[PDB]
Amino acid sequence: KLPPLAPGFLHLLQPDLPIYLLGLTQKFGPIYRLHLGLQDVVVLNSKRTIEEAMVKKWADFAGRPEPLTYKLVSRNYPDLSLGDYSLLWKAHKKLTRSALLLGIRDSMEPVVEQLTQEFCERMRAQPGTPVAIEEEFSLLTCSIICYLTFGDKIKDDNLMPAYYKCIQEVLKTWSHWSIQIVDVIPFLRFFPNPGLRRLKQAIEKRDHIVEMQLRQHKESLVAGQWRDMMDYMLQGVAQLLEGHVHMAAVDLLIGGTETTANTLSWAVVFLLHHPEIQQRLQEELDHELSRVPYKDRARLPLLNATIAEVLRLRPVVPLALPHRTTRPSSISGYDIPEGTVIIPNLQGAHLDETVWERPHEFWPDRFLGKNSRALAFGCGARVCLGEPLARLELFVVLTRLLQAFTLLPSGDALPSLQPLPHCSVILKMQPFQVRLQPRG
Ligand code: HEM
Ligand SMILES: CC(=O)[C@H]1CC[C@H]2[C@@H]3CCC4=CC(=O)CC[C@]4(C)[C@H]3CC[C@]12C
Repeated sequence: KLPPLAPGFLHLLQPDLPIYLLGLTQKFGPIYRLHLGLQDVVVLNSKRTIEEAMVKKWADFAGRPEPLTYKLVSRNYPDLSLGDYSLLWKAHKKLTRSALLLGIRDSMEPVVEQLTQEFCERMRAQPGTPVAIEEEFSLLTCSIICYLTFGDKIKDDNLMPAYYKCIQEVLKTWSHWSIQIVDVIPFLRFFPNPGLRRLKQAIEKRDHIVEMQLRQHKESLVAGQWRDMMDYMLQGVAQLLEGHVHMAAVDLLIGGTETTANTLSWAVVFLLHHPEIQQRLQEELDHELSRVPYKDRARLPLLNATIAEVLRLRPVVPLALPHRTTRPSSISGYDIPEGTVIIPNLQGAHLDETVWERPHEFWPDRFLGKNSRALAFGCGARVCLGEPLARLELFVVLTRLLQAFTLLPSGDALPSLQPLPHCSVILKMQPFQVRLQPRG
């Protein structure tokens, strides 16, 4: 007995897809089948069902599907984030996980704190002027992941301009409806598509960039020493090959910029709507205090509760990434065949009233480590690779923003909390501007 099948196609065209999927749980329960595109796919809409699949049945769902764009972005192969579950993939992830956790065990804090301070200095240029803060956070987060992957040469040969441009374009093209439409309806591959040709030209570099940096790290590399994440990964390689390192850097770079930047932007808009919270956060910092290190963190309980709420209420990767069943299994008492694609609806799951009371409301006080955790980063074998670095950025950036600045609306009106309807992969807010006034 398979999970119940909701009628229709293509439910993709629904305005707020994760919220549309949540609405279907009323009639069909937390777990059901439906036609996303032309394909039959099962969707999970509660923490209990997601954790049963990903945490309890670890290996059973761990896999990835392989539609055309997965192949197109890694022709030379082989990707981590889109790679299927295998023994070699596990070794792949283990290694890059070690580069983030041990390779930059030190550095990770100082590099983050140095670049956010440059960001704050850059914001002091023209106080009380309308700022495109989306683009500013994007430059900050991209800089951070670049410096940690590639090292000193980035602003030294002054490479952030070109690297930012490239990284932005790669994700911009891939996540567009053209390109993504070939994945859901395979036969449109033979159709003419401006988008695919734009994507191929955007893969050449990123590949030129990552390869140039790969070879530059290989010369000047000292065995036993590591200045960045690439130095680390190169020395754990040569069945894991340098091609694994290449794609691992790509996954770090693209996975690490727009995700943390949009989460930061979400926190901003939420803060703007709740001057009650911003003030309470300004009062908390001024009592600990000249930076408040990540080591402390617990000394600011409402800030961690606020961060957790933004992650809970606006998870930047709302439908995670698609999972593929590796062997015949079950979720919630229903038979789940091998090869079946699974969508963990993370945004919908966080909106469960049974787990979180008054669920559509922004309420940091709810987390004052108080009961029941969200999963903006997912869970199980496919957990976000960059979570530890992500949570550090959110702490350091917002902690250094709230002291030294007061967030004010750009216009006389408030910027909408409503995320734009046709989102692919990343949950983006409507383009807004902010006013930063010194002393907060
Ligand atoms: C707060 C910001 C972030 C959020 C909410 C987030 C969320 C996620 C989610 C939901 C997944 C997929 C989980 C699944 O498939 O079940 C994921 C995967 C991934 N994220 Fe993130 N992420 C963030 C920041 C980052 C950063 C900073 C990096 C790298 C420096 C990164 C790199 C990755 C990679 C490489 C994967 C794929 C891992 C795999 O397939 O096993 N992310 N992220
Ligand atoms: C979680 C997330 O949004 C990130 C993490 C890894 C990222 C992917 C890494 C591999 C990749 C390479 C490309 O050239 C196109 C975009 C993609 C397909 C990336 C899109 C965004 C992803 C899916």
